[PDB]
Amino acid sequence: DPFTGPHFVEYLSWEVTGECNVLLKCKVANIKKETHIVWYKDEREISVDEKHDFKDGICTLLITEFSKKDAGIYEVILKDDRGKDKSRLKLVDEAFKELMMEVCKKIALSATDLKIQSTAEGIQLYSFVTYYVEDLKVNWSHNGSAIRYSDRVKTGVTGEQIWLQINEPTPNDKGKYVMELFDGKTGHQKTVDLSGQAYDEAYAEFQRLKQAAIAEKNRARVLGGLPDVVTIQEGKALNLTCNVWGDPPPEVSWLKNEKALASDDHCNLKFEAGRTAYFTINGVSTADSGKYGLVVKNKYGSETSDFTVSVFIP
Amino acid sequence: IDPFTGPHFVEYLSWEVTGECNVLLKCKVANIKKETHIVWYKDEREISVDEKGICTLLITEFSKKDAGIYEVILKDDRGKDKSRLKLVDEAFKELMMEVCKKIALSATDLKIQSTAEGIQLYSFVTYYVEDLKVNWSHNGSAIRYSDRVKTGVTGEQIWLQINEPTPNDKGKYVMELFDGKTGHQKTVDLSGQAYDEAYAEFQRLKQAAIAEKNRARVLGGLPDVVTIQEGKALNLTCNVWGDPPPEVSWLKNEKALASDDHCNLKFEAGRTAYFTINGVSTADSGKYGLVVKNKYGSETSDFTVSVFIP
Amino acid sequence: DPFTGPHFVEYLSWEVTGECNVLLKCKVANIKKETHIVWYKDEREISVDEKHDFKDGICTLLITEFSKKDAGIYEVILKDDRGKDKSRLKLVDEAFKELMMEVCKKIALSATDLKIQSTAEGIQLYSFVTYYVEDLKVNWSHNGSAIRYSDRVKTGVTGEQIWLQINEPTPNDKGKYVMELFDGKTGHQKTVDLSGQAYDEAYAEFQRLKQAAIAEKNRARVLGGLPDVVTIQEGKALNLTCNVWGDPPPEVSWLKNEKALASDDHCNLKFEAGRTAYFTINGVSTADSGKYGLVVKNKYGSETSDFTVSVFIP
Amino acid sequence: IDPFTGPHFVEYLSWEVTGECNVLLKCKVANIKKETHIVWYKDEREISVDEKGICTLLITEFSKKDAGIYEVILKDDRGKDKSRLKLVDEAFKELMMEVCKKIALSATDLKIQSTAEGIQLYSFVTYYVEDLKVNWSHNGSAIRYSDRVKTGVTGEQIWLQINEPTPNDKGKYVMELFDGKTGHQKTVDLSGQAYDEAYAEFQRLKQAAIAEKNRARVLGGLPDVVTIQEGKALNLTCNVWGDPPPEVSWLKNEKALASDDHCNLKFEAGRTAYFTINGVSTADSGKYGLVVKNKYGSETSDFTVSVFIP
Repeated sequence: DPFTGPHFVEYLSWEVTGECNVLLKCKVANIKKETHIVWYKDEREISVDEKHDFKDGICTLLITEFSKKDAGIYEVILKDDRGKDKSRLKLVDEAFKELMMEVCKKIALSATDLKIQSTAEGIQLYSFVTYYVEDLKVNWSHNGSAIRYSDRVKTGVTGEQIWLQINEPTPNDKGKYVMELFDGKTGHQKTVDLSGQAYDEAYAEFQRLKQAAIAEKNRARVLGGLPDVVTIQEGKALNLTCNVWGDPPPEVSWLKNEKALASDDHCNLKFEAGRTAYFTINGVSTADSGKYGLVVKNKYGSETSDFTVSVFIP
Repeated sequence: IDPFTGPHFVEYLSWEVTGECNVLLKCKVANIKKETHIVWYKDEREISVDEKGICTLLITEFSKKDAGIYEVILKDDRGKDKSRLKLVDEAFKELMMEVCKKIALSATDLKIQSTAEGIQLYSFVTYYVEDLKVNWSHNGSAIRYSDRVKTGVTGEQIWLQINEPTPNDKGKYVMELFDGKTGHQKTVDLSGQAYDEAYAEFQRLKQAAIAEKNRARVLGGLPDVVTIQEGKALNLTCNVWGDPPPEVSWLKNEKALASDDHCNLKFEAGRTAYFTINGVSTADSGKYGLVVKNKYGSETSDFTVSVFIP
Repeated sequence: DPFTGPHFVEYLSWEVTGECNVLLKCKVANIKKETHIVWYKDEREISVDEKHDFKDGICTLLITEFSKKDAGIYEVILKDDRGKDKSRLKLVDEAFKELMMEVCKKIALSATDLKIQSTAEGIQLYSFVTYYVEDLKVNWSHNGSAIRYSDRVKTGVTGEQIWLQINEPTPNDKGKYVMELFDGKTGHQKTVDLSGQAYDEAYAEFQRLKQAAIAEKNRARVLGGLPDVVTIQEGKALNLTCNVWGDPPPEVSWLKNEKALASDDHCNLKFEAGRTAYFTINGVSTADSGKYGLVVKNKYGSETSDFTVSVFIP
Repeated sequence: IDPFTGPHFVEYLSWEVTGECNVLLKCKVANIKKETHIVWYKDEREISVDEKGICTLLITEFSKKDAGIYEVILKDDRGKDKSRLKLVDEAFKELMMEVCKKIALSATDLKIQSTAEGIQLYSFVTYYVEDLKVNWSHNGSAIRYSDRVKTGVTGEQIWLQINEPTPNDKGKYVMELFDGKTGHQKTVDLSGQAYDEAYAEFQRLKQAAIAEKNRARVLGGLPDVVTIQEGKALNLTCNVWGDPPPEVSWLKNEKALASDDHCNLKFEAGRTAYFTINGVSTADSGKYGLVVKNKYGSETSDFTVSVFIP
């Protein structure tokens, strides 16, 4: 401590870390309480937090989600009534390029071996990265050739997932699959073989999923509009309405007290477009009380809707 | 008695008109034995009383059908005797006008009555009208019967229907009952204070009937309480009616509630209200109310949505 | 037809028939319409129906449920203004006795072979008669000896059923069983052998019935007092009460929304004497809505009671 | 400024009483530099304002605790200077009575107020009472404070509570505020038309409070609608309350219904009503009603039994 004014001991630098963040660093010395430590991106100040505290000895600032944005010129400016010292560190063309391709190695190294997983769309080829795409151009090889990209087989990425998909796989689609993660200078590969065993077993649950999923879409279904209990004064009239759906249009059927129920002039059921069932009583008498159910069903499934008309005599 | 000399007819078949215009066939028989038969005959065909000088036959609600020849025959093993009461043509034309005499000669004083439709004159015959001549005259003049002024007679009662009465319908109406060459009649003067009240009322019942027939009523379709589990959708409806067609509004807890996109109310062609919550939350539970009204009156239909959480 | 006055052609007599009724009869001749046919028991007139009709030729009157009551002196009296004829037929001591023992033969002849049937009380020995006991004294033989009557083995009759019962049968009770129907002069027998096969199989369903019937008596049981749905304004308090029973006293358990429910200060359950469960909410809040169940159970059985507190906010 | 001559105190620590009885510690400093420190001290211990000739320290809700010795020290590298404001013993006995002077000298005119419990006199001090001498005198006489006549002071407010007032409590009350050798007081005459209204009301609130506390209320236990299937048995209950204990009755559809053996009502110890249908038929469904009432008031609890057939 003098005075002559604070000063750096180590100048600005960068390293990569853990979840592939760029951490900047520098050591500083000769630091009064009342000293100022302030960072700047492109002369525009980074207004994170307090510039009225410090001790020793290292000074960091962490860049997150790092990418082309966090490029440009960074500087840490130490000051206080005694003096000022700048340490400037510059991240642009051919400085930055060195950095990007430097993150990716670390990204690329965290790339869980290629694994096989099927979905209702096809079979799918994914590897995990810890963690994340950027300027890490990406490529795939089926048996030593590029892959012609289509609507049946696509590539893509998702958060920390790198995937190849394969809608409507078939035997022609078995073979050797490889990943080319390209940082800028180097390349990196990871592989897997979609064949026999594994495959027969993926195309297995694939089929499963699709059949079940086609099914869980057009199964008949009561959408809503009945209550669970209605309670009505004897003699009054009653209108319930209930929307259904299915594809094919469904067959509705009514049930009072667990046996079938006939439409009729006094207890009239309608059905329409295969969209709307219409329960209706032109004067609820005690004998019209009990427990009703509506039951839609088509080829992919059934489903019922259960209500209770209880009645009181005024 | 004594064999022989067959049971005699001391007096032959004569009649009379007794009580509520019942005809009585009378006769006085003698020398009867408990082994004697008493049969009655209308136009050669057996009429049975109970089980066969006090023999009688009662004719109820006398008419043109009860006409024909009557005989009451008396016979056993000792002797047979016949009497006849012949009733066709002239001898019957005098029976009708005599059963009528008794009729006309007994009907309450004309009375006035207002109906929802008009003004009514009427008399009660403690008897029957079958083919009795009707005379309704207005001010000493035959009444022009139209689609406004009808006369008639319905079960025990005669009348004159004066639909939509003006004061022009005011005056001395007559009701002549005509039985042969005889005329017993009943008059009554529609004027002044009598009418002041009659017409007075008649209007009340009219205006009032107009209303109890167009005041917007709520027809039917709503429950009194629905219970639904949180999250499902509810679909009540309810037909209304009025003339002029009513205007509807709703309320959720005594406070007027307007339609949204979530709890939707509609109302089409003025005869149906659709109430439609769309994913009933607890918030949507409550005491709802549907009020229709028009110029003639109003009405509210209430229900309560309750909800449990599953 | 004269006249000299009606008269009998055959005098009063009796025969037995079908469902062992005594029918009386007689032929009559010379009958005007207006004639009188009237029957009398002990000079006291039988006032059945019309005495002002007749033709030819037979005249009957049927005694039903026949027994010691319908004894005494019967007479048919024809009259009308011409004359009178009586035919008298007398049914007392040694006339009647002849009749009683005469019905029974016909009763006894209709006696469906002895059959084996077990109940929850024991095994039971019954034969059917078409149809009915009276002065037909009845007796039983187990292996050629009278049967000592007790509280474990009783005799009896029921409408048209003649039975021997056998509470708590055991092997000592197998053997030859025979029926002695005794009219007055003769005797009649019908038999069956409670042994091996049949028996092992009766004592079978016997055991069944008793176990199941002991059970269907002390199984726990909700007797009543809950509704199926209650609907209450938010904030209000709620008292439900529900009586149960079992022997042994039962264990009650509550369930809200299909999992267990804890008594507590705000949702307090009691139970008492093993007779009365006590559901209670000191301010029903929406979160107290849902579907509850009460479930009593002891060693012989379970049983639940299901209700729903739905709530509306004023 | 200019090295050296350390930042000087032109005027030493003096005080004043400003605003809502806040005390101000004043001083006039000179020759300060932006590199100068300004620390405040109460009894040798650091008090921190914000972040260290206009220096000030605010004392909120002044009391006996804010007592002790004060110092405000000025120092940098050029020179250090101290001032002291000593506050213990006599010098502090004059601060209390001066903060009090400002207090007493500003309170609204006595006002009168009726509570459900009695009659209230009160004044609002736009300030604070900590240890301020209270003088309530009734007719120029010290008031005998008992279990009926309390004095006191609650947050910003002074008062005199006259429970169950008679006219004997009528007269010229005094409220002397005593700050040292000074006395500012407030009088007010409880008599005549002022009292006529005050007491007037006080009773209303009393009688009325008696009632809203014993009128038979229905406590809780009944549903608003029960639904049960035909034939099962129903067991509602409901605790009530009142003083004198209420009498209960029931109704089934606006018509008073009496207990039977089938649909049984009981009511024991006057705090619980048991309603108990025993095999609910359709006939037993309906709109039931439980009415309790006593001399102070009444209440009804409604519910509806509805039934379906299974």
